[PDB]
Amino acid sequence: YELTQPPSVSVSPGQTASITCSGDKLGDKYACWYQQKPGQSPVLVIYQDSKRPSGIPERFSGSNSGNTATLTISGTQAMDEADYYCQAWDSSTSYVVFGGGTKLTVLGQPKAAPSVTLFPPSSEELQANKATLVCLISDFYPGAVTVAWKADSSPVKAGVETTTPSKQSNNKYAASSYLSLTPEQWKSHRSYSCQVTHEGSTVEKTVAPTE
Amino acid sequence: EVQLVESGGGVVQPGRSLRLSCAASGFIFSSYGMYWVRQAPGKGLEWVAVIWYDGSNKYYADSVKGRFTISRDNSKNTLYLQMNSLRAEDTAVYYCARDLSSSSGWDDYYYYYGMDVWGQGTTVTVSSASTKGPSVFPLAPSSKSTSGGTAALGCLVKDYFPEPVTVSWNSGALTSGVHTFPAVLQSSGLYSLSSVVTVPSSSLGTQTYICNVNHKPSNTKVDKRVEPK
Amino acid sequence: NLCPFGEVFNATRFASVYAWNRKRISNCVADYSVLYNSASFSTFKCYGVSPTKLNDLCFTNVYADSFVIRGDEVRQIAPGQTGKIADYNYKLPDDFTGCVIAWNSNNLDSKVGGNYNYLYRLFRKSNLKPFERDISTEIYQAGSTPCNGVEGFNCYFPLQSYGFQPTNGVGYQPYRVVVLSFELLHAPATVCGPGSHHH
Ligand SMILES: *[C@@H]1O[C@H](CO)[C@@H](O)[C@H](O)[C@H]1NC(C)=O
Repeated sequence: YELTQPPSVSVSPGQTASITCSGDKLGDKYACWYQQKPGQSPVLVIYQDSKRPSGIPERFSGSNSGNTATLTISGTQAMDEADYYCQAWDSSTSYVVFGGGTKLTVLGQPKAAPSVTLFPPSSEELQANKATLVCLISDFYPGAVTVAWKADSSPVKAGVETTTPSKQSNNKYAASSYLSLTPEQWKSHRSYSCQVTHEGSTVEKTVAPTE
Repeated sequence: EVQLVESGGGVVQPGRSLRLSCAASGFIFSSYGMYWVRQAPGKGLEWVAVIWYDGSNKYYADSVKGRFTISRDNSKNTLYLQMNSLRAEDTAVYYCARDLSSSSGWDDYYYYYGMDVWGQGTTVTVSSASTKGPSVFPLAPSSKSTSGGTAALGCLVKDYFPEPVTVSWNSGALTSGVHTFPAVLQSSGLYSLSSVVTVPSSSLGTQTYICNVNHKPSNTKVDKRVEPK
Repeated sequence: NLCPFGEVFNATRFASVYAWNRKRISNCVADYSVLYNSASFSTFKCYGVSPTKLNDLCFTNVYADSFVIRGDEVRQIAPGQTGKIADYNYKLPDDFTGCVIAWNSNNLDSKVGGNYNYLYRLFRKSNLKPFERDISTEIYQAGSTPCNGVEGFNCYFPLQSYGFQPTNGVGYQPYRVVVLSFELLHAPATVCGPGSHHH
């Protein structure tokens, strides 16, 4: 048994936002909805399909019919930006089932393109017989970004680790990607390049062993 | 105040075992079904186990069936999770949670509704040893950082197994323009991160920039000056 | 030992359907033959199981829900029915594996002048889910204007009493019901028939 949610849902402040939750004969069970802000525990915002716990704002409503439960937030506000999970406890076997979650984003800012800075391996690290390229992406208000590494327009296969976007102090987001190389393969390509994609707009930055 | 407090997490080696506690206070604990739910880093909420108000009935998720044991001491207001044969994919924050429905005690009937009370969580990292301190390398500001209004410089903190690392600049004197990133977990099992500061291009001659790195668990402290060499 | 079915079926007092009583039965040898060989049961419908081969199988738990309704409402204690009872009092799931047992209790639950202890739920804002039970006495609002004290414009108390008199029609006489649900989890099977592999 699986409960399947939309991965992401964005909404302007004040607009109505809806998150769906689909499962087999879900109408025949009760659905719960939980809110989780970053680095906080979950909180119950809807239970018994539609009931709202004590102290939960009235703009949170919920429905469940057929195979679809729906969490609705009318007049969506900045402080509602969070991950939302649905959950169902099967009347049979007492088994609990969560949804995959939904990243509700409230657009309280204007779109900002990322600022990409590519660092070649430090000479200390080279003297230590390793080499790490560091691609730092900053100031992209829409959190989502995509990273791609290349050696001379040829796409790099492995040795890449990339962070998920994180809020900086100015409420914008930043991410980092690292490419590991032996100093041989560092020195043995003309250049390396980091390609960063943000809302359909791609920017790349390049370094060379010479420069 | 209704309160759930998890404890007993930590770093533990795979195949070993570990016992988590959850302390309840401010409600009649003996009258509520209780849950264990976990969240791996950057993943969703995973149900782990559930136990009846009196401990009679226990249900587990398939991923932990046969390996974990849920139990409660109603006299001591406590919920326990015994985790045995820990695999690496068990690394997660573990929450205890209370069901909002309460049994009056009279006839073995219980219907689970939402989980209205949650603890703050306890973190369980299951990794194969290698508790080392990091190597800190400077990320010098280059000539293409120089030609904007401002320029970027940073510290790479590489290869340190204990996740907790602390990074300041100039003993905390330098605060604005600074983003320290979350760490990546390399397949090697060791963590690695970067800290960066945006800074006026023309100040690269006058103002010195040192990054201070503190890795408590290995008792490591490193200061590294970032020059534009 | 012998499973305490005696205490459930021959129970001195029974529960109102709206507050149906559940007994979990565990850790005993269940002689189901003692039930289906008491030919005093007016209804004995089993779904998904054998009649007698239950006497050979083992289960993690056996749950016995029991209550009192009127005779013509017995047909509602079955999968996918509607009606006052199945909608507002005791709903069975569609995939129900287990047994419904009912018998006439006129000589025990009726009394000359009328018995008004056995209640049922008349009004509810929505249907019960399978194996759900509701015992709230919240004032039902059918009208538009809120009620907060006792009654006003369409503000009915949600429970109603059966009036069980010995001279009621057969359809309006009290029947005692017991619903056995069987649970076979991946854990020690504690409720076993005498003809099992275990003994
Ligand atoms: C209940 O009482 C009757 C009285 O004759 C008896 O025959 C029966 O075995 C008892 N036990 C059960 C489980 O009905």
